[PDB]
Amino acid sequence: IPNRRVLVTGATGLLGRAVHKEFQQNNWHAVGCGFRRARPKFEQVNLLDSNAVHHIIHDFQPHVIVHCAERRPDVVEVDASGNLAKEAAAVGAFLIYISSDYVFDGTNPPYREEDIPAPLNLYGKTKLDGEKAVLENNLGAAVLRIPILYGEVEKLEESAVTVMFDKVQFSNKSANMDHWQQRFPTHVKDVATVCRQLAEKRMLDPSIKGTFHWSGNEQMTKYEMACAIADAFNLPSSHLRPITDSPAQRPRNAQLDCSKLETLGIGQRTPFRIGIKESLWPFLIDKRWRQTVFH
Amino acid sequence: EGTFLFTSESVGEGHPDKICDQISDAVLDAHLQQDPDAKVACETVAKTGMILLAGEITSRAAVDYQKVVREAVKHIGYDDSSKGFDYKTCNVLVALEQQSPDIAQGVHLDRNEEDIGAGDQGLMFGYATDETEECMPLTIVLAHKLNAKLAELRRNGTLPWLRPDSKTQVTVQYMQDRGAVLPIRVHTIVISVQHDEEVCLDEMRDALKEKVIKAVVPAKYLDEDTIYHLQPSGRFVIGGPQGDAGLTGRKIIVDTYGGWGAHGGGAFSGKDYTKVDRSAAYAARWVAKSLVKGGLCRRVLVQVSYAIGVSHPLSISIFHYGTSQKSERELLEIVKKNFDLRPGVIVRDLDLKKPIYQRTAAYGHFGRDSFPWEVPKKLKY
Amino acid sequence: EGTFLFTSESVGEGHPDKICDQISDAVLDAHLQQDPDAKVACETVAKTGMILLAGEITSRAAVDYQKVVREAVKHIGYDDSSKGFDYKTCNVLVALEQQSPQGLMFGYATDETEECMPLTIVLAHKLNAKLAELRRNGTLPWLRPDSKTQVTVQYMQDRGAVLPIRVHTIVISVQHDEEVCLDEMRDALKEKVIKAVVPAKYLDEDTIYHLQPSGRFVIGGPQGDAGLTGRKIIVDTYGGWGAHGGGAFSGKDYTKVDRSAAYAARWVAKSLVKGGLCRRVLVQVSYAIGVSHPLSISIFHYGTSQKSERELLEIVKKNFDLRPGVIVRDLDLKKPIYQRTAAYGHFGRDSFPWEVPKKLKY
Amino acid sequence: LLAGEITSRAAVDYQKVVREAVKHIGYDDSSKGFDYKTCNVLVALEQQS
Ligand SMILES: Nc1ncnc2c1ncn2[C@@H]1O[C@H](CO)[C@@H](O)[C@H]1O
Repeated sequence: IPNRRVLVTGATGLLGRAVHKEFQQNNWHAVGCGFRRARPKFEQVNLLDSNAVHHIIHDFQPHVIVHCAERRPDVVEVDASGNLAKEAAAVGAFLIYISSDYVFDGTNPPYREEDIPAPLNLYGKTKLDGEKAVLENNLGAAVLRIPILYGEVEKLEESAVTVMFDKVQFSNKSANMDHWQQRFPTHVKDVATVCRQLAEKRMLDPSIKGTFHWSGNEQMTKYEMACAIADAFNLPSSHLRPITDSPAQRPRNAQLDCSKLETLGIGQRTPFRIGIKESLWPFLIDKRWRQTVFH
Repeated sequence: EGTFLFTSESVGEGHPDKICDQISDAVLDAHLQQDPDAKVACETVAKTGMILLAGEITSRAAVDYQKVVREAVKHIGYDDSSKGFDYKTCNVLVALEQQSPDIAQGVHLDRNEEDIGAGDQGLMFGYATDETEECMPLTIVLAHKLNAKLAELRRNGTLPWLRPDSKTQVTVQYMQDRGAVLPIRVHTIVISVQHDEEVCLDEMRDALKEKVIKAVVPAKYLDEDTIYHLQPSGRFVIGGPQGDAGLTGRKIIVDTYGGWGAHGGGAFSGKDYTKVDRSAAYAARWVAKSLVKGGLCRRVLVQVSYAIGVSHPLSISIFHYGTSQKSERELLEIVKKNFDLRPGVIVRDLDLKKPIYQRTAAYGHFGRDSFPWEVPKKLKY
Repeated sequence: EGTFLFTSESVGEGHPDKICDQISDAVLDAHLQQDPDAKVACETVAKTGMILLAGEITSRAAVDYQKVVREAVKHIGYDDSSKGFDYKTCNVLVALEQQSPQGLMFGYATDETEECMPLTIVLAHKLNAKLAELRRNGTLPWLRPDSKTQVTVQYMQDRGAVLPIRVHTIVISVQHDEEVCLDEMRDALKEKVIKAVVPAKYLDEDTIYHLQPSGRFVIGGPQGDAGLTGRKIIVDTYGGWGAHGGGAFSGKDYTKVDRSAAYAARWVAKSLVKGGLCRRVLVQVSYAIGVSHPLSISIFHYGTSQKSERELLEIVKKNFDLRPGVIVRDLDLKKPIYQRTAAYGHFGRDSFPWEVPKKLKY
Repeated sequence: LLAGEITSRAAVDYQKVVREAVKHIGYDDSSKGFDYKTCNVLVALEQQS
């Protein structure tokens, strides 16, 4: 019953399940797609299958598109990324290429919508390649950048924030926790809204593009997150070594700078207290012991 | 992965074990019209030529049993030797007595109505799942609506070669999800259904698939590999009570959750509000739906039990398959505040003296629009 | 906490719905004892003074149904008009249609009792069987055949398994004579019955007793209510625990998967738990059309196994043949036994084959 | 319905007897009130040898 249209790639994965649903609760005709776990909730479309991709962009007629396209760590060490921008630009669809802060060096906070990119790794680099590819194949596209994503997950490994929860629960095991590298948790439910409002605002201004930055205002490290997470469910916190060693590849900070994007009434920030508490209650041991097909 | 298969079945109005469930509920309805305080346990039998009633009834009402039986058999659609059976010419034996004095004195006599005791003892479950809009398992929802679609098309005439006996098994490939279950795709469908002589086998499958299946099942759950066994018997025209043996209450897993959650034994049909096999089973469903719709869990199973001549339940129990943030006691305590589950309060809350039971006789008692127990309570915690 | 309640019920031999179940398998016994390849779907309806037999049969046998019907009723103990029923007078109609020549099954087992059965129904059965025993001694000579029992256990959840902590509520109602006074009966049900049946550790002074809560139970048997075959399937199986696709067992022959595959599913699940691999398990075997072998098998071990489902499944594939034909062979399902199953439940009993664990090479 | 005592060696398909007779008489369709094919046959004979 709504009119103008959105397509969400990687809508099976964590970021995209929020992106798709966040459009589709404020009157949009929303249709996510994915390579794996698509049916029944989303359409089956491989991104590296170049025919199938245009086949659904053609048919549906999406006014706005939002590429997301994982199992987070990694957090140690493409290209149809942009081929999508080619096809998406043709049919007059504003592509929002979600990207990582890891494109940077990580030596001075912050980094601006403008600053020089200098990636230190495999990942960081090829997120840059995607921005070029996307942007030069169509200079009518936003490169909305995000930090580490937590969200309301189905399996822990879906987020580098959440994988830690097992470690946080079991006191009987002690494990260490990274404090050397600074970090920046952000709710996908919030990025879902920044993506939604940077689209409703593509009519109130008919030309927006040229990179965008968005993050959450809550600075932590793997360790500082862990202790918040204990303190949300009220658990023992002290089985957890910090470290300031480099167990040498990653940046040691990046941090984003959301000047431009805050300016137009485009933002949302759920507190990490709640954000994470609402995400990880199903993976309490006692709730896991209770989750079976039969009683 | 956490991928499991699961199958549930339904049957058509004109399957023997559901002819009885339905005749019984007709005799119930009959009595409740002239007398809402009728007590009725009417068990019914269907053999080749025969519908025999047996049971016990206390009811001021006088009822023409010959007419009620034959009118319902007609409604079901058996009217000729062409088909298995025929209300006009069938044997109807009655063996209904007055009810046992020893139950009367210690169940419903001389008592303020909210404190009438359980009709019998026993255990009843009631279950709910966020997997569908109707808070029922996809398997059993799809299964029922196939036999519903079949009968609808039989009656309105677009498929006149249809005949009332049918069976439908629906297997679905499910996935676990933080305690809840997620339907992915319909793995196998089966439909055998009694047919006319004229219509040939290959028009029937072509029909079942485009007229019936496609209408009922959202194309999201179907793909190429979805398997279809439409009329896999072939020679299914000789169908109904003929050759066979029906009984009331031999289809209790179809009558309820298609094999999900749990079931505590009790048959529903032919019984009134004082039989907690029925009343408290509608109530426990009311509970478990109200909890899920009220967002307290995605999935829950509830058990209650009663003792004969004792108004309060002996035990409420809440299993929420780990799908609520609230613990299982927290939900149980909410249920104490918001429900009085004695049989004398349930009758009010759900209007169980109105003669509406013949609707519930087929296609399931749970997960349907009008039914009182399907309207969730706004909960106050 | 992590403390919960759960209730289950059983009925005595004399209950009209169970009378029927015995007679249907009596009639089955009777046919196989001649033609061991008999095909049988024998319903039984019992109501004041009547036993009606219904439904298709195919056999080579000649069965004197009068003999069969009455010998069961005699056994169950209804022999004089005063009890409401008598095998000497009861009318025996017969409507069987003799001749002369798909879905899903569940098994369950639990570590909480010697018999791998949910404690709730174990005790419920034992009470009815204990009554019948005492009736048949003439220790309690004022007993009559029809009875009913319900047992609410207070469990604790523990690492996927369930720990029975106490008996919380017990209900017994049994048909009696018009002589014996009410106190004598409730004082007898407690000491000579319940205290004989239930481990003293599970009983204490808060355990709630409903002994003859009906007040008076003289009229009963096929008189007090109509009785029908296959109307107590949760009493016949796992008492509310586990799961149930919906197969009525009694009066069906071994060629009914509903019954045979059900028994094997139990056999398996019990073997698995008895074999030290699970504390608790549900086993879900789904037969499809055009497959000798079960198409799928799921094993829900409630996380009480040091092994995965795949690991557990593999053990099963290399220990068990669950092709319907093999199951009838492995479990000796042509003996005239079945009448013995139709009372006090099919699972948890040592005389039976499917209750004898296969020792597992893996 | 069949009723009353017999003493015999013969085993007899009462289904068959009762139906083939009801056919020979000519009750063949439920259009006529009765049909050898659809009618109930109850037996209540009390047979020994
Ligand atoms: N007075 C009674 N008290 C308790 N249970 C009874 C009574 N009469 C019959 N029953 C049992 O309950 C069922 C129907 O109420 C019967 O099958 C019988 O076993």
